[PDB]
Amino acid sequence: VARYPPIVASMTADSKAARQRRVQRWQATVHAAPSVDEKIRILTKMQFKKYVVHPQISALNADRWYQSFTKTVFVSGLPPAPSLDLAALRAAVCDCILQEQVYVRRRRPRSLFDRRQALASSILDQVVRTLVNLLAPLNPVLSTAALDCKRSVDFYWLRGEERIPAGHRKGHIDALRYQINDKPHNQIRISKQLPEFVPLDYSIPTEIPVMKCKPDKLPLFRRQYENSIFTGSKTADPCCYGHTQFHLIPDRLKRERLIRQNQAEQVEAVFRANAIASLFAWTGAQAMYQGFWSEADVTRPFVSQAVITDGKYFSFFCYQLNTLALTVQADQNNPRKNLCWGSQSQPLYETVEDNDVKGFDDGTLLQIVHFLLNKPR
Amino acid sequence: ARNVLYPLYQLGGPQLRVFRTNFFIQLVRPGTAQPEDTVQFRIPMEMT
Amino acid sequence: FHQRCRLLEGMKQALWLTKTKLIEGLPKKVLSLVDDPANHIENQEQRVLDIISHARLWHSTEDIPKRETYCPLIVDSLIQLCKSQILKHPSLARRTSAQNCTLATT
Amino acid sequence: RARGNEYQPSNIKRKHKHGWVRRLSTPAGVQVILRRMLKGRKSLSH
RNA sequence: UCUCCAGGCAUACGCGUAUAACAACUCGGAUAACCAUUGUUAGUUAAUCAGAAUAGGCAAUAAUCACACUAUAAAUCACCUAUAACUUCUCUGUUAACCCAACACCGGAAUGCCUAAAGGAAAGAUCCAAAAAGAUAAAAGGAACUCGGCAAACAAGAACC
RNA sequence: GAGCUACCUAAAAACAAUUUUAUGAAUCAACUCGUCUAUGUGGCAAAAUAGUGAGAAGAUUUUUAGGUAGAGGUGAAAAGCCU
Ligand SMILES: [Mg+2]
Ligand SMILES: [Mg+2]
Ligand SMILES: [Mg+2]
Ligand SMILES: [Mg+2]
Ligand SMILES: [Mg+2]
Ligand SMILES: [Mg+2]
Ligand SMILES: [Mg+2]
Ligand SMILES: [Mg+2]
Ligand SMILES: [Mg+2]
Ligand SMILES: [Mg+2]
Ligand SMILES: [Mg+2]
Ligand SMILES: [Mg+2]
Ligand SMILES: [Mg+2]
Ligand SMILES: [Mg+2]
Ligand SMILES: [Mg+2]
Ligand SMILES: [Mg+2]
Ligand SMILES: [Mg+2]
Ligand SMILES: [Mg+2]
Ligand SMILES: [Mg+2]
Ligand SMILES: [Mg+2]
Ligand SMILES: [Mg+2]
Ligand SMILES: [Mg+2]
Ligand SMILES: [Mg+2]
Ligand SMILES: [Mg+2]
Repeated sequence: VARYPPIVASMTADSKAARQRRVQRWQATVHAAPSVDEKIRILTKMQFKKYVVHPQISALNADRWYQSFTKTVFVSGLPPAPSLDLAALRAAVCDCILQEQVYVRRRRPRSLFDRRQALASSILDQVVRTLVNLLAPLNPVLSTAALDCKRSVDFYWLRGEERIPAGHRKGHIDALRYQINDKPHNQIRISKQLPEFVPLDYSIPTEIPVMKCKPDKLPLFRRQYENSIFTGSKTADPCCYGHTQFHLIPDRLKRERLIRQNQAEQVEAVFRANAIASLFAWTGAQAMYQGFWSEADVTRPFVSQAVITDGKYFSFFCYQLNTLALTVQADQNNPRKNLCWGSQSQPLYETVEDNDVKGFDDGTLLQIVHFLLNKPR
Repeated sequence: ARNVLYPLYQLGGPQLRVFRTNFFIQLVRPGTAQPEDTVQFRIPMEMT
Repeated sequence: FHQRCRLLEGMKQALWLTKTKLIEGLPKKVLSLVDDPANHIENQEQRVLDIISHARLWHSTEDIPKRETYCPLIVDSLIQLCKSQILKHPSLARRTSAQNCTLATT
Repeated sequence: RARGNEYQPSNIKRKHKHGWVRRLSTPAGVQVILRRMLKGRKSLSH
């Protein structure tokens, strides 16, 4: 019965093993932290130079790069799989579109470049409000929901490690920090968690793209500002889960402008990049509110939806936050990968003349209604 | 073109055509690692 | 007369310009509408407190949001709460709103 | 205290005080330039 | 891997290749290893970070969690009326252990966040001499020292001119 | 020549905890200063270091740009400052 001392590395020694043990000490404080707000504070109290991810970004193939930063696999299509007043919903949607362009006056904008963008923003804003009310009788969950316009959704996570290339810290191990600071045009937050689109740990043949180069090759720069994990509302908010996000593509990224710049393939890549970035940030922030963080992988998958439009076209994406353990230490033997499903863009209405909206397609309206009606079990 | 005069443009002016160009460029092997699509060039400082 | 215009005499000057007589208090017809408990919303007191708390503290990452962001939020939130009564009254579907409209008369 | 660090470099301060436009403002400054051109100086001003 | 120390990462002003790899071993580092040195080759990628139309009319009511509460030192373009124009992505900053002090100077240097998760090494090998410098401990006594309780103290209390 | 320094104009920034109260009040950091002793003395330093001390919501400190020039400037007057 020899009570040997434990075979572990020293705490205060200047060695990699000793450093790792000190890291475990810090993580212990998070594990024993009483409340979620204290958990977040301890995690993000220290600010280091971090990549700033932009959900709406013009960089080529940003969608593929964003998957690696998030470990999200994009599967084309919808997730694997009552009575509706289409006359009222169809008429109401036309009223918002027509009322805005043909009717209403405001003060004609000063800048000659944001007029169409300003017009596009208002139709999206009004249409959402009406649909939420018009779909409320069919689904009572929306009544308990909270509707926010142009609120901020943030998420800061660590993924990957690098050796500092130059300077006095040459060769010191440095984690790769990424952040997403987003202002989705419209979002719906509900108290109850939405149902899962697929069982947790579901395996798929498709694999995350692996990028040979560093994140700096596609324009992506680093700054040191406050790290924030924000779901659009503080922790005290009773409504902490998410239902759906509405995003508007900026004018520069619209279909016609990309064609002239010769990046025709990026017409749909722009949609994918925003969907992956924003939904992960929103779902990722939600997990932290429930207390899950990188070391403590999420037990119950978090699911949220988003709809992305350029003003006329619409594309809808579904997301699932299988894992937050996206770090070299915590990703050593993690077989769980986040899953995202997306659909191609569809034109809601071809164009408007006189008092009639030409080329209105019901299919786009039906898909929006289906997303709004999804409810917790 | 470089070391030459560009006509001043005012509303309604014609399009500017440079028939013979002074800008000469050279392609270089990247110093760092670059994406397969990315290509590096060294160009005259007055080129946009 | 425009937004920034401030009348020195307040209400009295406004009464003269529009040729109107002032009655203190809301009309009895409007007041009696909410006296009926049937119009009372579920968890009305609690939901209003959340909106006030959301309006002033929880909406922005900052510590003390400025009035440029919580006077619109409070009014917008309440209207999106009063507009939840469509379930009781389907007739409320016959209205829509606008923003920053232009009204003028001579 | 410890002297020797009077020079607290500022490019805006430097160019305003001993710059080209500053020197040309006055004839007394232009005559500073004129002498420097006579001597053969590499730099006539800042 | 072990032992120990405890201002660190960005920004601005500034500096101007001191950044990074390779190759040299003349010079520089106050000595070596190694390079901060020499030569050659490279480098810092932004519509978001940062920097760079006209003529009139008219504003009594701070801030401080702005509610209460008072005070005194009395306190940050907008909105309208008309005219003119009707769909855009160029340019420049971005490296480093860095700056002011003849120096790889125990000195000077503003703001943000955090206090070790970040950043570092007091001893080239020896040896135990005097003198000198610093730290700690004291039998008995307790200012008898001294120009003076200077310095130090298990004290840091009281009154006076 | 006012990038040091004396003064001023403009645009700005910093001040934790504790007790008083409602303040050129108190304890004491950051920060500003520089009473005393010691070391140093071609020194780390052409004025520093180690201790010990004074102020620390104010006549406060600090940052940025500008102004005052030698028969002069500035000066809570030391004939003090003005590279
Ligand atoms: Mg370390
Ligand atoms: Mg000098
Ligand atoms: Mg100075
Ligand atoms: Mg080097
Ligand atoms: Mg070598
Ligand atoms: Mg030396
Ligand atoms: Mg070299
Ligand atoms: Mg910018
Ligand atoms: Mg830098
Ligand atoms: Mg040593
Ligand atoms: Mg020794
Ligand atoms: Mg002793
Ligand atoms: Mg003794
Ligand atoms: Mg005596
Ligand atoms: Mg004494
Ligand atoms: Mg000055
Ligand atoms: Mg004075
Ligand atoms: Mg205080
Ligand atoms: Mg003094
Ligand atoms: Mg004191
Ligand atoms: Mg005192
Ligand atoms: Mg005081
Ligand atoms: Mg005298
Ligand atoms: Mg002198």
